[PDB]
Amino acid sequence: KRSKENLPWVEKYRPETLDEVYGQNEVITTVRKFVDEGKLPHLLFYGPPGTGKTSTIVALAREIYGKNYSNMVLELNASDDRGIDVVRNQIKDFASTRQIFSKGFKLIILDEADAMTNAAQNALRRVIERYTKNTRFCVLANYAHKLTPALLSRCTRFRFQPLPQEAIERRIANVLVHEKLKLSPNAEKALIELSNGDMRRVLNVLQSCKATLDNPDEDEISDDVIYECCGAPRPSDLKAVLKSILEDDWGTAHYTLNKVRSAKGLALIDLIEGIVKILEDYELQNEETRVHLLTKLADIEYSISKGGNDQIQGSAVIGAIKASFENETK
Amino acid sequence: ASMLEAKFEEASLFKRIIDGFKDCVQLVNFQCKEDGIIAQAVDDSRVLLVSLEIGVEAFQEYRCDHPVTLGMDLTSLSKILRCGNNTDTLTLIADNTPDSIILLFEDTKKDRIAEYSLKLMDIDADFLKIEELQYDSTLSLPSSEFSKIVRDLSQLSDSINIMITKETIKFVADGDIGSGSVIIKPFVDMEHPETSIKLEMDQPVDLTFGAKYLLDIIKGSSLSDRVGIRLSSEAPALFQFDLKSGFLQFFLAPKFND
Amino acid sequence: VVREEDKLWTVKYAPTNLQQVCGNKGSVMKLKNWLANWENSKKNSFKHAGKDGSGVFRAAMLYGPPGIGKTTAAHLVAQELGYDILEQNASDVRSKTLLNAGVKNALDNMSVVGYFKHNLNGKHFVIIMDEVDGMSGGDRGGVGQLAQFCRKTSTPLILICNERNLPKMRPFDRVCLDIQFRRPDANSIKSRLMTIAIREKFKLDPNVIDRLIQTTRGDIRQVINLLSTISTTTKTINHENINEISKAWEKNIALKPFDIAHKMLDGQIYSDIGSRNFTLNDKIALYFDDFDFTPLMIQENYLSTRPSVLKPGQSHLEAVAEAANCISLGDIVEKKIRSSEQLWSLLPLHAVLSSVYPASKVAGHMAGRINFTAWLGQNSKSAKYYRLLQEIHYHTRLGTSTDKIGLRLDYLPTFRKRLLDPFLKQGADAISSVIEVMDDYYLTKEDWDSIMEFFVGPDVTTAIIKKIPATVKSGFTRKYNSMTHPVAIYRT
Amino acid sequence: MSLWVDKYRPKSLNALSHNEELTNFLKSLSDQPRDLPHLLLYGPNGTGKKTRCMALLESIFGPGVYRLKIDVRQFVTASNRKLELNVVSSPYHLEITPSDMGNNDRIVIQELLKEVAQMEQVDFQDSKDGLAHRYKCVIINEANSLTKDAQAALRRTMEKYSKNIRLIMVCDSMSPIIAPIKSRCLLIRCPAPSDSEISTILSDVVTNERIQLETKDILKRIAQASNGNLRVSLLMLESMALNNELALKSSSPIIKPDWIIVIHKLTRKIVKERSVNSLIECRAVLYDLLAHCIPANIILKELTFSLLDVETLNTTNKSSIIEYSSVFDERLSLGNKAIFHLEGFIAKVMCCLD
Amino acid sequence: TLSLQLPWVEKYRPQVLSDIVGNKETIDRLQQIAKDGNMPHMIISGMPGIGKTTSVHCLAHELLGRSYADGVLELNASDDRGIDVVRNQIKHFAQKKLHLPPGKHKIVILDEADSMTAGAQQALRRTMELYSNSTRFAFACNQSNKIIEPLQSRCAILRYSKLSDEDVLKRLLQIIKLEDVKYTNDGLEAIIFTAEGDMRQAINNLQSTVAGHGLVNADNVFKIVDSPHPLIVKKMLLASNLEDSIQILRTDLWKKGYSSIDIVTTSFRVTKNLAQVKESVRLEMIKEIGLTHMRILEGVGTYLQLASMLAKIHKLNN
DNA sequence: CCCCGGGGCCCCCCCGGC
DNA sequence: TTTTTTCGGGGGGGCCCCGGGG
Ligand SMILES: Nc1ncnc2c1ncn2[C@@H]1O[C@H](COP(=O)(O)OP(=O)(O)OP(O)(O)=S)[C@@H](O)[C@H]1O
Ligand SMILES: Nc1ncnc2c1ncn2[C@@H]1O[C@H](COP(=O)(O)OP(=O)(O)OP(O)(O)=S)[C@@H](O)[C@H]1O
Ligand SMILES: Nc1ncnc2c1ncn2[C@@H]1O[C@H](COP(=O)(O)OP(=O)(O)OP(O)(O)=S)[C@@H](O)[C@H]1O
Ligand SMILES: Nc1nc2c(ncn2[C@@H]2O[C@H](COP(=O)(O)OP(=O)(O)O)[C@@H](O)[C@H]2O)c(=O)[nH]1
Ligand SMILES: [Mg+2]
Ligand SMILES: [Mg+2]
Ligand SMILES: [Mg+2]
Repeated sequence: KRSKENLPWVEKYRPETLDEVYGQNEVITTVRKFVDEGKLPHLLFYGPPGTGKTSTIVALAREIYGKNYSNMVLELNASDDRGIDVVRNQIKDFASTRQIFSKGFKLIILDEADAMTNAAQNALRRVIERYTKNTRFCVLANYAHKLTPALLSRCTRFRFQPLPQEAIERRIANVLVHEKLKLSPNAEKALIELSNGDMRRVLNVLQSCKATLDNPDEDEISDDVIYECCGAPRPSDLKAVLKSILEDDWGTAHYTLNKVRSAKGLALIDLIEGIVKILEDYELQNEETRVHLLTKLADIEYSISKGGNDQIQGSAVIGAIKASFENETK
Repeated sequence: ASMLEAKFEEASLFKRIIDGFKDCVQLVNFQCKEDGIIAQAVDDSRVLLVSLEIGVEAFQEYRCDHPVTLGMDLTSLSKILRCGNNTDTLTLIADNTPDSIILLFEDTKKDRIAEYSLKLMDIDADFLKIEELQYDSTLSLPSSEFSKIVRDLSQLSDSINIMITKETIKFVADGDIGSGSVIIKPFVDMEHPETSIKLEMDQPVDLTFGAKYLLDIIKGSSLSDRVGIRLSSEAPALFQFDLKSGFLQFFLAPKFND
Repeated sequence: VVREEDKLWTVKYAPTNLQQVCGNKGSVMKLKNWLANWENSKKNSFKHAGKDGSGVFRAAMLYGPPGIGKTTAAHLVAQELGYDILEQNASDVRSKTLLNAGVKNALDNMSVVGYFKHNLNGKHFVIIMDEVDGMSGGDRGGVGQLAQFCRKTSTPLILICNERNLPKMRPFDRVCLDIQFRRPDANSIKSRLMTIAIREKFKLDPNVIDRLIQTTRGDIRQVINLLSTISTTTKTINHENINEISKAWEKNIALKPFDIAHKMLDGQIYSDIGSRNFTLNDKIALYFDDFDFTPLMIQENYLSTRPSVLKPGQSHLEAVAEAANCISLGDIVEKKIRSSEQLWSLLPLHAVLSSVYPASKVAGHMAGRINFTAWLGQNSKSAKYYRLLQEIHYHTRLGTSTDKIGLRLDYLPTFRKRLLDPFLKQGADAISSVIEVMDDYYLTKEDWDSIMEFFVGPDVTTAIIKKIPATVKSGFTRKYNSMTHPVAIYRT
Repeated sequence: MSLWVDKYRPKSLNALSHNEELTNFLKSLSDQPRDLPHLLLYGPNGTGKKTRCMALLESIFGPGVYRLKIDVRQFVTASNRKLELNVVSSPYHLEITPSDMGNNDRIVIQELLKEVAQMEQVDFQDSKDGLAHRYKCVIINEANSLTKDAQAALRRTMEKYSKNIRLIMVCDSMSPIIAPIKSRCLLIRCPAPSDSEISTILSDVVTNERIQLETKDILKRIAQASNGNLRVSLLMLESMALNNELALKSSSPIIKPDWIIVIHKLTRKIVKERSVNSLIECRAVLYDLLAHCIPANIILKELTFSLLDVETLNTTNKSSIIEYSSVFDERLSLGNKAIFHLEGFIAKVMCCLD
Repeated sequence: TLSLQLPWVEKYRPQVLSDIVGNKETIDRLQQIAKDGNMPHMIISGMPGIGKTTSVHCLAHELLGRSYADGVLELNASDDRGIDVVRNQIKHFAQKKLHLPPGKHKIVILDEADSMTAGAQQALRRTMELYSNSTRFAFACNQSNKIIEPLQSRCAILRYSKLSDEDVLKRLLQIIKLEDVKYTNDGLEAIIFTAEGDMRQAINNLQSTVAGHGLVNADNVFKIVDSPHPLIVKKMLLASNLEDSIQILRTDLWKKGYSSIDIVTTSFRVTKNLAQVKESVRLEMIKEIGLTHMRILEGVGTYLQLASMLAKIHKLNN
C-alpha cells in the first residue's frame, strides 16, 4: 500500500467521481438530477459484472456527503454477515438515528444483495418503509431472480448495460495517456472484441500486454501481442479451420485443426466459440442445419466443461459441423 | 524497541482504558506522537464515536520519534492485557514500519518478564476532526449515579429520553410493562465535592437515545468519578470521562424524532 | 363485566354440557367410560382389561381434525367426573427440564386447591396436555418425557393432538388409548346453526347450511366465524350468494399424501377442459403441498392405474416406460438438489420430472387402493443389513482378502456349507467342527445368526434353521458359551 | 480350518504363480524402494491385486507387514455426529477404506491421512541398504468408490508429504477416478489369470487337501465358469468338494450363487412375460435383491449380460438392450434411488422385446 | 444536497378506509366492522402493494381512536417474533387491563405473518382463545398457506385481489391533481401497464418520472421504467421461426445485460403460465428448460446454451 | 469468602419454490 | 392408509462461568 502505482489497473483506475463513469450516460444523468434537487428515491442497480455499479454508487455517496462519506453511509456486502439479526439490529439502528457529523439524510448500500437470504430481505421491507423520511437504500445486483418481489416493489430500478464500444475506447485512451503506451487500431479492435463489455477484462489484458513488451516506452501493442498474452485464436486461424471443415475431406480437416492448434497451443473451447460467432452470421437455407449446429455444439461445450478427451472432442466438432451442413443441399 | 517506547507505571490503567470502550468498537487506530497517544473509532452501526486521548504525563517514561499509526483489534488487545499482573509495569514498544506491537510486563521485585506480541492490522481510517460546538446545556454528575439510572431505565425500554430544563434534569423511559422517570436537580455540598450535580443551561433540550448505547457508554465510569454530559439540539450528545492526563469521549447520535 | 354482545359467538355458544357437543358421540362415551373406570383399573394395576378393552391404558389420546371439539369434550368430561384439571398447552414451556420439574411432580401429588374446595375424586389431577402436535423438538422437546409418563402416572392423563400420524408422535405408538374425533355430520350441526341464526336475527336457509358445512370441511368454529362475518353486513343468505360466500371462505388446505396421489393420477385434470380448469400451476402447487412424499407416492402408484390419456397407438407399457424414464431423471435432479451446492432453486423442475409428467403419462382411474411408499422401509432394511455386513466383514478381516461386497457375493455362500450344512447333515456331531471355523474367523454366535439371514432365493435358511431339533441348537449354544474364544478388534 | 482360498494365499512375490511379467515389474519397483512413487493398481475383481500389494510391501519392508491389528478411530462432523472408522494397521503400513464413511469419507482424508502425512517417521527401521526406512505406506481400498471431494482433498496431501508417506490404491476400474489423481499415480494393470494358471492353482489346492479327482477336466470347467475370477474359482472348488463328500466327479454340477439364480429367474420372467403386472413383480424381486446387500450396479450388469445370452432374442433386441443398459448405468452413476433406474431399465427392455 | 423529498407512497398513504381503492366488498366490510365494532380475528392475504397493511392500520386507527397508542401492538418481520416473544410479550399485552369504549378491544397486528415460525404460531392458539374477550388478532400476509390451519380456523379470511386499471388510474389522477403533475394519456397508460396492478410501483414510477423528466408521457415513462423482460421472454418462446427467437434473445435480452440464469428462470415461469399452448408441449419445453437451467447452474452460462435451448423448443413445437 | 444475575458458547431441530 | 440423504441459516433449549453484590 505504498503508492497508487503498486495497485492493479482494475483498482488503480476506479472512477472517483460520477464524471469518470463511462457508458452509463442515462443512469448517471438521472441519478445526478435526482441528487441535485434532493429527490433521491430508493435505488436498485441491476447489471452484469464490471459495468460500474459499485463505482457509480460510491461516486454518488461522495457527491452527496463529500470526502468523509465512509463515516456517513452504511455499506454492507457479501463479505460481511447480513443475516436477519444484522438487519434487525445494525441496519435498524443506523436507519433510525441521526448522523453524527452532518444533519443530512442517511444512505445504506447493500452491495451484492442477491446473496442475501430471503428472511433478511423480508425483514428489510418494514425497515425501508418505516424510515423513508430520513433514510434511503441502494441495492446492487447481477441476478434479479434472487430478489424478493416485495423488495423489488419498493425500489426504482436502473439497468447497467454492457459497456458500449465508445466508452471503452475513451477509457483506453485515458489509460494509454496515463501509462505512456501505444495501441494499434487493430489491437484496440481485438481488445474491445474480447472484452465483451467488461472494463475489468480490458484493464487486465492491457496491463498484461504492457508487461509483455520488451521496451514499453517505444514498443507498440499490436494484435499479435494481444493474442499472444491472452493465448486466443486469431481470426485467420478460425477462418482457416472453418474453411477446412466445410470444404475439405476428413483427413485434411483433422490435420488442419491439429496443426492450427499446435502452432500456438490454442484451446478447443476458444475455437468452438469463435466458430459459433462466425457461423451466427451465415445465411442458412434450412433451419435444421442451425438446430443441429446449436444442439451439438452446446453438447460439446458442456462435455468440455467437465474435462474429457480433447482429440475426441475436436473430431466431434468437425463431424457435427459436417453433418449439420450436409442438410443445406436438400 | 527503538521508535516508540511508552511505559505505564501501573499496567492496570491501560487495561481499564481499553475496557472502557472495548464493547463499543473493535478495530481502532492508535496514533502515537511526541505529545502522547490519540485514538478515534466509529461503531459498526455508525451511531457512536469513541475518542481517547492520553498525554505524556500518564506515562512514567514516553518516547516517540515520528508519528506512528497502530491498527489493533480491541478483543486481542484486551486478551493480551488480561495476562498482566497489577504489580507489573507495562511497556508498549514499536519499531519503524511496524507489523506488530510489543507489550512487556515487568515485575522487578520478582524479576519476572512477560513479553507478548500483537500483529497490527491495516485500517483505512482518517482521524475526523471533532469540531467543537457551543452546546445548549452542559451538566456534570457522579458516574455511579448515572450508571445506576441508565441500568434501571434500560429494564423498561430500549430508548431513554433526557430532558434538560431550567434547574431540572429528567430521564424518562416508556415500555411494554410500564414507565419510569427520574428527576434530579443541581445540588452542591461543600463538605463532599464529589456527589454534587452541576448544570449550566442555555436552551432547554429534549433528546432520545438508544438504551444499549448508553449501557455501553456507562462502562467508562471505572475511569473517572464524574461524567460530563453536553447536550444540544441538532448535534451529538457528548459523554466525557476525565483521566489524569487525557480523557475518553463518546459522541452519541440522538434518534430521529419521527 | 364484559358485555355479552362483545363476545365471539364461538365463546357465547360454547358447549356447557357433554350432551351439548355435536358429533363424535361414540368417542365421547368411550372417553367418559375410560375416565370413570380409571380408579377400578388402578386397583387392578391396569392389568384386567374391561368390556371395552380400556383397562390397560392409563392415559387417553384424543386426536382428530381442527375445530371438532376435542378440547371442550376433554374439559367437560374432566369436570363431570369431579376431577381437578391441570392443563398445559403450547403457550407454556414443556421441554425436558420444565416437564421434569413441573408436571412430573404432579403425577402423584394431591391438589391443594382440590383440598380447599372440598366427591371422592376432587383432590386428584387429570393432566390435559393439549396441542402436543405443537411440541417441537426431539429428545429434549419433552415428547419423550410425556410418552414415558404415559407409562408411569398415578392419575388420569389426557393428550390432545391433531396429526397423530406424525413422526414426532412415534414415541406414543402404543402408550395410550386412542380416541378418534371425525368431521361431524351436517345433521348434528344443523340444529345448533339454526338456533344461532334464530338468536342472531338474520335469514339462514336450511339448505344453505349443508353447503356452508361442506365449505368449512367439518369445522364448526369456522362455520360460526363465517356466519358472523356474513351476517355483519349481508343478513340475507339466499341462494343468489351461495357461490360467492363459498368461494370467499374456501380454506386453503394442504392435501395429504394419499389425496395428493389420488388427485395427481386422475385422468380428468389432464384433459383439455380439465387442464383449463386445473392448470399446470395447480399441479405444481399440489406437488409442493408435500414435496418430500409426493414423488415417492407417484413412483409407488404409477403402475396400478387404468390409463385414460393414452395416445392413439400407444399401449399401457410404453406409457409406463416413459413415466419410469422421467422418474429416473427426476431422481437425478433430486440428487443434484440435496448436495453440497444446495441447489434448491431446481425444486419446481423436480416437481415436473418426478410427479407431474409421469402422472400425466399414465393418468386414469385407479385399479385398486392407493398404497403408501414401500421405499422407506426397504431403505431401512438395506441399511440394517449393510451395517451387519460391515460388522461381519471387520470381524473376519484378518483371515480373508476381499471387500465387504466381495464377502457377501463370494465368501458367504461357501461359509454356509461349513457353518449350517454340517448341522443339517451330521447333527450334534457337527458342533465342534463348526466352532473351529467360527474360531478361525473371529465369528460370534450373533455373527452366525446374522450370516444365516443374508441368503435369498433358493438358499433361504429360515425354515431350514427352524427345522433343526432344539437339542442341537441348545448344544451349540452351551458349547460356545463353555469355552474361551479369540477377539479381533480388542478396543482399549 | 481356514477356507482354502485364504489358507493357500501367497505371502511373497516369489510365491506368486501367475502373471510373471507383473511379478517382474513389481520386483523392479521394489529393488530401490526409496524413490517409489504412489501406486494405483487397477484390474478385474478377484485377480490378486491385494495379494500383490501385500507381497510388494513384504518385499520392501519384510514379513512383519503381515502382523495386522485393527483399531478404531473417532471422527466428528460439522453437526457433531460421531463416526467410527475401522483401521487395519501394521508396524510398517496402514490400511483404510474411506468409502465406509460414505459422503463423510472426505473427513478421513482431511484429518486422518493428513495427520499421518504430517507426522515424520522416527523409528529406526533398518532396511536392506543399511539406512532406516523413511516413509510409511497407506493403502486405500475401493479407491474407485471415493467421492470427488475426497479425491480432490487427496491431491496436495500426496504432493506435499511424499517424503513421509506413499499411497497404494487398488481399484476394479479407473473410470470413477478423477484425472488429477491418475496423473499423480503410477498406474499398474493387473490382468486376470489364464484358465491354465487357474487350473494349476486348483490342482495344487486339490493335491494339498487330498481331494479325490476323477479327471482334470473338472478344474478346467470351474476355471471357465469363474470367468477369470480366482477367488470365485477357489470358493467354488471348496463348495463343490464339500457338497460331494470331498470327491468330485465328472458329472458334478457347477454351484452358482443365490443372487445369480435370482437374477437368472428374473431374466427368464422378463423374457417370458412383458406386462405391467410382470413389471410390479420384477420391482418386488429387485427390492428383495437390494435389501440383502446386492449392489445395484452388479444387478444391472448381471441382468444385462444374462439377457444378452438368451437365445430367442434377435440382433435388434440385443442392440436395444445394450443401449438401454448403457444409458441406465450412467443414470445409476448419477443417481441416488437405484430401484428407480433399475425399474426404468426393465420397463424399456420389456417395451423393446414387444 | 442533503435534503430528501418525501415519497408520494408515504405522503399520500390512505388514512381512512374511504381512500382505499379496489376490493370494494372487503373495504366495505372493514368499514362496517369499524363503525359497529366487535372486530373478529382476521387474516388478510394478497399480492404486494395492494393495500393490506394500509387497510389494517386504518381499521385499527378508526376503531381505537385516541387509545391507539395503548391498545395496539404491532409486530412485523423487522421485529423479533420468536417463541419467547409470543409466550411473554404478546401474552402480557393480551392480559393487560385497559378500559375501552363499550364495543372495542385491543388489537395485535402481526404484519407479514407468513414469515413466523411454526412454534410461534402454535403458541398463539391458546393466547387467542383465552383472551378473545379483550384482544383480537389481525394477520397480514402474502401467502395464506404459510399460516397453520389451527390459526386459520380461528380467523376470518379476507382475501385481496389485484387492483384493476380503473382504480389505479383514479388514484394516479387524484395524486396528479394534488401534486400538479403535467401528464399525457399515453404516459399514464404506460405507467399502469408497467405497474401490473401494484399501486406502490405505479406511484413510485410516476414520482420518479416527474423528478427525472417532469412531463409524464410514454417516452419518459419507458425511459424510467424498462419494458418487462417476462413479456420479451414470452415473445421469444412463441416466435414462429427459430431465427426470430434467436434474434430476440441476442438483441433484447443478451445485449441488454440480462444474465443467463434470469433468462432461463423467466422462461421456465412463462412456459409454466402459457395456457395458450397444450399442456404436453409445455411439459416438454419445461423439461428442455430444466436441462438448460441445470447446465447453467453447473457454470456453463453461455449464449450458446440458450440458443440450443431455443432450438430444441422450436423442434418440439414443430 | 460465598451466592446470584446474566452475558457467552454449545448442542440440537427444522426449512429450503412461486 | 404410513414414514430417507446435505450446507447454511435460523431458532431455541441447555448449560457454563465471569463478574458483582452481600
Ligand atoms: N463505467 C466504468 N467506467 C470506468 N471504469 C469502469 C466502469 N465500470 C467498471 N469499470 C472498471 O472496472 C472496475 C470495477 O468496476 P465496478 O464498479 O466494481 O463494476 P461492478 O458492476 O460493481 O462489478 P460486480 O457487479 O461486483 S461483478 C472499476 O474500478 C473500474 O476500473
Ligand atoms: N362439537 C362442537 N359442538 C359445538 N361447538 C363446537 C364443536 N366443536 C367446536 N365447536 C365450536 O368451536 C369452538 C372451539 O371448539 P374446540 O373445542 O376448541 O375444538 P378443537 O378441536 O379443540 O380445536 P383445535 O384442535 O384446538 S384447532 C367451541 O367453543 C365451539 O363454539
Ligand atoms: N388500495 C390502495 N389505495 C391507495 N394506495 C395504495 C393502495 N395500495 C397501496 N397503496 C399505496 O402504496 C403504498 C403501499 O401500500 P401497502 O399497504 O404497504 O401494500 P402491501 O399490501 O402492504 O404490500 P406488501 O404485501 O407488505 S409487499 C401505500 O402507502 C399507499 O400509498
Ligand atoms: N496360488 C496363487 N493364488 C493367488 C495368486 N494371486 C491371487 N491368488 C488367490 O486369489 C485370492 C483372491 O485374490 P485377491 O488378492 O483378493 O484379488 P483382488 O480382489 O483383485 O484384490 C486370494 O485369496 C489368493 O488366494 C497367485 O499368484 N498364486
Ligand atoms: Mg460491485
Ligand atoms: Mg384443542
Ligand atoms: Mg405491507
